[PDB]
Amino acid sequence: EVQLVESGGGLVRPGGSLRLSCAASGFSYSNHWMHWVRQAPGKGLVWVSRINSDGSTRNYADFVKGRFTISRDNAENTLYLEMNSLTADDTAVYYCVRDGVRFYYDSTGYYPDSFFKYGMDVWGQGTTVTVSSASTKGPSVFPLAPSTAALGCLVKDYFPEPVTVSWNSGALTSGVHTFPAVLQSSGLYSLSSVVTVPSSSLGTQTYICNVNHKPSNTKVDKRVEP
Amino acid sequence: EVQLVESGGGLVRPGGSLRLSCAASGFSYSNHWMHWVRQAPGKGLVWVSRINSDGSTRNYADFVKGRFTISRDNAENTLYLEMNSLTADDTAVYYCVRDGVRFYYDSTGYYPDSFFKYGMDVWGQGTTVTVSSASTKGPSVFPLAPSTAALGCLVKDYFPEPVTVSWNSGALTSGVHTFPAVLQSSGLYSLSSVVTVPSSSLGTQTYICNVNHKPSNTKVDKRVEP
Amino acid sequence: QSVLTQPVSVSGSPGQSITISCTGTSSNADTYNLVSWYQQRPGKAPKLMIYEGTKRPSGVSNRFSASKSATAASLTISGLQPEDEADYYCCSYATSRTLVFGGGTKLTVVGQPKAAPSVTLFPPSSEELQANKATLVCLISDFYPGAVTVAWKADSSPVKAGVETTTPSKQSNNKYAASSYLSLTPEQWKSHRSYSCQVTHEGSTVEKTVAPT
Amino acid sequence: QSVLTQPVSVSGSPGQSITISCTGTSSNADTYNLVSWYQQRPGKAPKLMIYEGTKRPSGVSNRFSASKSATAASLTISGLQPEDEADYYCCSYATSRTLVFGGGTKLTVVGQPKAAPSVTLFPPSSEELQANKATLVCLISDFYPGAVTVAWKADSSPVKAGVETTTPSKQSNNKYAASSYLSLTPEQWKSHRSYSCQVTHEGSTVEKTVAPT
Amino acid sequence: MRCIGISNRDFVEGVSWVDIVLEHGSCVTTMAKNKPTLDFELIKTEAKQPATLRKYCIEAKLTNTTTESRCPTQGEPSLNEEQDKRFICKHSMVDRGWGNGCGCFGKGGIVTCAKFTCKKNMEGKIVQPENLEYTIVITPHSGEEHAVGNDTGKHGKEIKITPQSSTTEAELTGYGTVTMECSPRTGLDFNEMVLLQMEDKAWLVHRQWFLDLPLPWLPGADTQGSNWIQKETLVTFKNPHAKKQDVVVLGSQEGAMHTALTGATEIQMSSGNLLFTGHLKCRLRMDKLQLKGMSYSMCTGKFKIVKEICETQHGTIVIRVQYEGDGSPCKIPFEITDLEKRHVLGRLITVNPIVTEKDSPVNIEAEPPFGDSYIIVGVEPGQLKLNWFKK
Amino acid sequence: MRCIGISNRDFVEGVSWVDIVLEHGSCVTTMAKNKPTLDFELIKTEAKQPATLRKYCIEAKLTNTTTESRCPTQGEPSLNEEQDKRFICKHSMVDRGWGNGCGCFGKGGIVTCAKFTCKKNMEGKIVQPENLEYTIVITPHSGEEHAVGNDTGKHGKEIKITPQSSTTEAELTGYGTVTMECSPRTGLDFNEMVLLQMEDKAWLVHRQWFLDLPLPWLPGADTGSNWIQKETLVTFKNPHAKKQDVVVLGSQEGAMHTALTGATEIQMSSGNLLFTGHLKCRLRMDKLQLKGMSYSMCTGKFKIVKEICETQHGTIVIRVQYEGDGSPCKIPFEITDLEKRHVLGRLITVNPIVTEKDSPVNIEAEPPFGDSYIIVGVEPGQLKLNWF
Ligand SMILES: *[C@@H]1O[C@H](CO[C@@H]2O[C@@H](C)[C@@H](O)[C@@H](O)[C@@H]2O)[C@@H](O[C@@H]2O[C@H](CO)[C@@H](O[C@@H]3O[C@H](CO[C@H]4O[C@H](CO)[C@@H](O)[C@H](O)[C@@H]4O)[C@@H](O)[C@H](O[C@H]4O[C@H](CO)[C@@H](O)[C@H](O)[C@@H]4O)[C@@H]3O)[C@H](O)[C@H]2NC(C)=O)[C@H](O)[C@H]1NC(C)=O
Ligand SMILES: *[C@@H]1O[C@H](CO[C@@H]2O[C@@H](C)[C@@H](O)[C@@H](O)[C@@H]2O)[C@@H](O[C@@H]2O[C@H](CO)[C@@H](O[C@@H]3O[C@H](CO[C@H]4O[C@H](CO)[C@@H](O)[C@H](O)[C@@H]4O)[C@@H](O)[C@H](O[C@H]4O[C@H](CO)[C@@H](O)[C@H](O)[C@@H]4O)[C@@H]3O)[C@H](O)[C@H]2NC(C)=O)[C@H](O)[C@H]1NC(C)=O
Ligand SMILES: *[C@@H]1O[C@H](CO)[C@@H](O)[C@H](O)[C@H]1NC(C)=O
Repeated sequence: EVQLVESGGGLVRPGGSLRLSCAASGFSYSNHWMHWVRQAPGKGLVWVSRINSDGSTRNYADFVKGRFTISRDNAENTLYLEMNSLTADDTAVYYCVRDGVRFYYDSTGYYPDSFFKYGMDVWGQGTTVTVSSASTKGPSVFPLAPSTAALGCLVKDYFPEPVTVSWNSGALTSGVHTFPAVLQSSGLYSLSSVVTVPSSSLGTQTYICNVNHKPSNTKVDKRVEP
Repeated sequence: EVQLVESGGGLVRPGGSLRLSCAASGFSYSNHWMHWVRQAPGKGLVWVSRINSDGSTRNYADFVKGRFTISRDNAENTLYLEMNSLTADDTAVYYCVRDGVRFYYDSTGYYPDSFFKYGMDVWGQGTTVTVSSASTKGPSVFPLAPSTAALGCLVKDYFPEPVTVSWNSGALTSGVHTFPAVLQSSGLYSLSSVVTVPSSSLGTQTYICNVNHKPSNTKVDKRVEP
Repeated sequence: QSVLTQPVSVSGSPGQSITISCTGTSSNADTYNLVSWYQQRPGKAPKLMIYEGTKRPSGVSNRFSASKSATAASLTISGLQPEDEADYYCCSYATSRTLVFGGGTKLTVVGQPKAAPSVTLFPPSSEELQANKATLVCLISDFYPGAVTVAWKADSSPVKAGVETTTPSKQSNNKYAASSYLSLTPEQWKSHRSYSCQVTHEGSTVEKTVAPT
Repeated sequence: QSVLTQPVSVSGSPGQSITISCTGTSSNADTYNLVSWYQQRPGKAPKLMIYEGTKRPSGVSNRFSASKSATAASLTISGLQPEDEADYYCCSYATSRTLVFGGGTKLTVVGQPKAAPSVTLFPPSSEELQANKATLVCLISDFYPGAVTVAWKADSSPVKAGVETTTPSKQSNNKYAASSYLSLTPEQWKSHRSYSCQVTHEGSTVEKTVAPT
Repeated sequence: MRCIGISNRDFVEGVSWVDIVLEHGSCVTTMAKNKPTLDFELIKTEAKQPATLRKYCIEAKLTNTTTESRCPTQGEPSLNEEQDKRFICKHSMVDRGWGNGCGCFGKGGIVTCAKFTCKKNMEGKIVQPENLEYTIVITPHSGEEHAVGNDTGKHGKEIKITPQSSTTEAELTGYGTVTMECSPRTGLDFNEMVLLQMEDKAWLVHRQWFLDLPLPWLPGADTQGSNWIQKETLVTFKNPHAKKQDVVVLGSQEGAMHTALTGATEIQMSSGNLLFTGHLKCRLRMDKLQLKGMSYSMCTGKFKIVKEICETQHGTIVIRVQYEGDGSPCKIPFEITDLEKRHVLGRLITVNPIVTEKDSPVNIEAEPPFGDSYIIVGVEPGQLKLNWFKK
Repeated sequence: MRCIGISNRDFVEGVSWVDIVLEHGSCVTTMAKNKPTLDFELIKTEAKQPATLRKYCIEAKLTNTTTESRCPTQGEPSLNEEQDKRFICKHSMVDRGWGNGCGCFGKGGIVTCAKFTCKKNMEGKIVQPENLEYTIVITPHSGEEHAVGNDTGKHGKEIKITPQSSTTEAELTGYGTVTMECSPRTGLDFNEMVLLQMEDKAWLVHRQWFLDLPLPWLPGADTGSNWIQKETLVTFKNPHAKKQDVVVLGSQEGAMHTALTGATEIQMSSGNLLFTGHLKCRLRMDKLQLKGMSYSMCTGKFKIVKEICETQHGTIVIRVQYEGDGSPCKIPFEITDLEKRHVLGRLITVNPIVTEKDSPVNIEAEPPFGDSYIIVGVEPGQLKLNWF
């Protein structure tokens, strides 16, 4: 019907630059306003920028003090976002978005009237931008000793995703919850895995967590005792 | 006397730019030819560029297809080297150098006569330029099992320098040799540490290498067995 | 200037009608006249639900309606369905040239009874301390709906530096779990009498405290 | 154009007179008339030793003299002392406007008896292979003088891709050690019958070989 | 309906055939008895076969500066660059001696070469009048709900014409064909004129004048060429005291050219398309045009006023109304009479307003009379009665 | 000895005071009976207290373009950039209507703003005549081995003068003092002229003409970002009432050069000038003295370290080294006919003396036309050289 496909997302070093590029199809691209919106992982939508038909009006959010430049190529049905001086605050998925409603009022898509009626009715799938500074690392695993009881393993400072965790070589599955990883300010990931077991078993049953990080081809088996 | 002090060397990303700046004092700078010379770590001297008194004549080596521009400011007694499109082949120490002998023949230092008598008699201490592509990284340590006998530990892919290695928490010092690191094409360093021990001890005495990489706050204790 | 705020979470039962508010600071009637609403299901791209404060685009279910005043904008979903469980965002103009989104509202469709979180706080492991590092691990489990807020404290002083918290995720039993991390140096950990993890769920707060000693 | 080549190494005894040659390709009498010589001690900046083919600047010891011919230029050191154990470079014009250095000559002053290197070749560790990597480690120790050359071979085929070798460094016993690395993929390592490390010292060669199987 | 809202709009009525004049930023509305009202606009003008005559450098850059000198009696110096056509070289003499690196005292030859690189240029293009393609957009007054001033043109038939292929039949979906026999009336005749194209500006200048410009040029034959002729015109060699030779650029001639091009016919430009000052005089035959649905009945139901009446810059009014009755497709009854409903007064612009779908409203444009008027749309009962004022 | 090798060299001789004329690229060699021969050269001219009158932009750039429009009857649009003095803004009217995002049909106000950035400028400097500092280098003919044509001047006493402080005594180490009473002889007077400085070029132009240039400028006080008269290089185009465009009028560098043809050009170098005006000085040598006139003649033999060369003015320069003993001592020098009957050439480097045996001496002399004999030292081993 109507679609938008973004490209150019990936790993970038702090202070680095990247160019995002969106391909539009199924509508009169040259007559529509276009926007860039972003979303940090697991967080909310954040409006980034917009450009009119001509390109004579290009607006940016306050957090982009001048570091990103939006642009477009009407005949190529393409939208661009040039990004410089990237920091950890900018890691996010970036979505290419069409303002289809404004087309209904100003079919030229040129005039930058104040507070004009708008609507972001078409969205791309988004491209992931990760601004970090590491490449491969096996994790450091630390025990979270019991204090029913909950015990676990903390898997600190690995990159990239993913890490898998089992317990007792897969023998312990009831009550196991392996948590989504967090990305830290260091650019490394950490996650935790927990199992809730009867407190009465704490003296008798051995509990060992088996952490596998395939990208670094690292495996660690950590025993967790009170 | 007379000395030359270079500045501006440091870490630069591939494709990046850097400006080297050399301060000259104590001799009639404006009348001397000046050169830039470089030296890759552990390798030989490579002539880079020269500039005359006026700056009307600026010559460059074949490997700098136009990427570096030499310049000077006589009243500020300063020499510059503007570098663009840097690659791993350019990692090196850069030396600021005076041609003092030509001064004895052409006191103006202007005329670019073909094959004129020259002599690089004054050298700076050099500024280190490292064109690389990691930010911080702890090493991966692998055992080099014995096959007297020599055994060791290989410390792969860390950045920056330095790494320290001890054996048996500092108890094994006789016969220990920790080798200078190599810089690889990846931009990461590796080194090895070896100890020569009596072959009769290989079955009995445990040997453990303790690798410390302070820049990444990493410590690894690797057991080395036959 | 203008900043749009929404409720962190809203919990409704099937068949019920829920309303999500979008309020603004330094805003006026034009802000709300131009408010648009977007639905984002987990792992999916946003979808336009409302524009021009109250107009519903074609294709959007007639169960979605919207209202606006000079002080707030609201989205109403009548006949709540399990497929409506999602994050909802409001959007309007921040200035004559720039747009801004609200913080988002996680709308929960209640299939199961509300469950308060269980909280476990782990101190740094001796092993990690030997590595000249310290991480406090705050485990939140078995809560529903899947919206919590987390506050950390050093003694009685709220702490935000170094805190990283995951988005709640469904457990094997369909309730939610989330994790929060406070990263410290051993000297930092040891410099205070205690640390606390505060979990707020459905207006109630559970705080667990651990001490270096 | 013009390219200047020097011997890789020259070994002399105290009191002796050694000569280092600098020969050129696409060169002529003017190239050598303009040859300059530079001394670089380990970790120190270069020092001008000779200019204009044969002129010695003031301050440079009178034990250093130079000669030039129509096909080469030479530096001669009379009465070798332990204090002159540097790398020596020749320099001249590559074109009418541009200069070029020689590859350098490492001059060793024999202070202690010559010692042939001991060579240990380690294969990739099982741990590294599990990391989808492979590194051959060639350990060179207890040699004097402190000049060696290293060649790697895959089966019988000389290999230069992926080879990285350290500059020899003094051991605790005043003899020298150096290390050489061959970086491979596990598939590369496993694709050949054997690998070899060849160490050349004072005109003799020691080659160690290891095999994947 | 595309013309609605543009100030430079013309209302041409044919006494079957009609001569109209199209230019950029001007729309023409044509009307004829029992013929559909049509909107014409010149959307784009293009020169498709322009022969580059000469390319001039207006801003240049000297790089890769190289110098060679020789001691007295050692001959003339030489650089290979002197045989490279991208380099500008000059030989001179300097004072040489002991204090200047020569064993003897005299005039040593010097030679300085630099790479001439153009940063900004001007192109002169010769364009044949018959190769000027025009793109006209014909939008019928179909009343469609969005047809009003819609630039997209999903409503008007685009057609391209040239001064030779002056006659074209254009089919309008539901109205038949319209014959157009056009003719160019440019300000100046393209014979002996050169379209001096620089950046986003353009001009028409005398051929001999163009060729006589003292600037470096590249012939039309060598385009993308590097052997700039007359480099001397922007490069100067200075050796005033016979001590050193310096090569200096003469500085961008862009503004100088603009000043020289004051008394010239300026043309607007856009990456090989032109917004041209001239006009296109066409003749249009509507004998094959037909009112769509001339055999339809009157709408019986009542009409609702979806959008407030607005006045255009030329006094006409546009009313968008929606049909609530039954019967569609049906003819909309429309009339503008006095306050006493005695006689029809204003004129209809959107002749024969018809309904296509009840949901889709219709846009009717009419010329109301001066003063108080009555806009009657529909029929009793619920016949819409709106009073309008016209100062 | 610095003058040796420069073609524009003058040989001025004065009976027992002597008037000389110094200009750039001209050296003057002065000689006087029983007085040392001196070499004078104007090495640099500098305008030191120039008050910038006005700075003009000759090449500008427009960036950060921003536009706002309003619908008819919705008032005048406004942007904050209109209050930023680095921005050039303009209000216009466009045709608005249903097809253009307005509920009714009419003229909607538009406003376009762009950031004016100068890429190339011109500075006008006012220079006071008395503040034009000249740097003259006086190099005595001391014969030192490398003194000959050495631009460094590490042997020549530098002296700075101004049209007012015309009279200066300069002490020459080993020769005493020389009094210089100079005067300016410029081409134009600095009164009502402005030194239009651009890049490496410079000119002298009429003040009123300078002020009448239609270009953006910055006053001497703001040397700043609030360029005045930005309109002179910026143009707003809205021909069809549909859209407003902002366009730069293009670099005026070459236009200025063309305008500056009938003006006195001056060469420039980062605030120094290579002025075409001649400095007329008067030089008094009553306090000058030949160093070492009481020393005795050298007894040993001399060696010829460097091949005799002829200068552009027929004079010859001979570098000789003393091998004998006695230093410091006077070199015996003569240039006679082939038969040694009568001395013919003149000495330029009067009283050539040796200071150290190792350091050779440079003697410059005017040989006579034809065959001559250059006799340096005294028998035995007295050097006998033949000249053409
Ligand atoms: C200039 O002309 C534009 C196109 O001109 C066409 O010409 C006529 C002859 C027809 O071919 C017609 O297709 C065009 O008008 C014109 O653009 C068109 O504008 C309409 C909006 O009026 C576009 O959207 C359509 O409307 C609904 C909105 O529904 C709400 O509003 C209506 C009333 O307008 C109510 O009845 C409803 O209850 C709602 O409250 C859109 O949602 C929908 O578009 C999307 O629909 C689904 C959603 O999943 C997708 O599959 C589609 O791809 C769309 O994403 C309707 O289509 C219409 O799409 C658009 N046409 C084109 C081709 O873009 C423009 O408005 C005119 N402007 C001016 C100033 O004159
Ligand atoms: C133009 O004038 C230049 C400076 O003029 C000086 O001014 C007066 C006031 C005095 O200071 C006097 O020294 C000068 O007249 C002049 O530059 C000078 O040139 C000499 C070279 O002739 C420089 O170098 C010195 O010579 C030795 C070379 O020794 C070899 O050759 C000599 C014979 O020439 C033999 O006797 C020896 O056995 C050698 O075979 C240099 O090596 C040395 O400079 C360096 O010495 C050590 C090295 O570690 C360092 O500590 C120093 O700092 C130097 O790096 C001697 O100094 C002399 O340095 C230089 N002076 C200055 C101030 O630069 C120039 O030659 C004249 N040229 C022309 C064309 O007129
Ligand atoms: C707009 O101004 C900012 C602030 O100086 C600058 O960083 C940015 O580059 C400017 N925009 C463009 C397109 O240059």
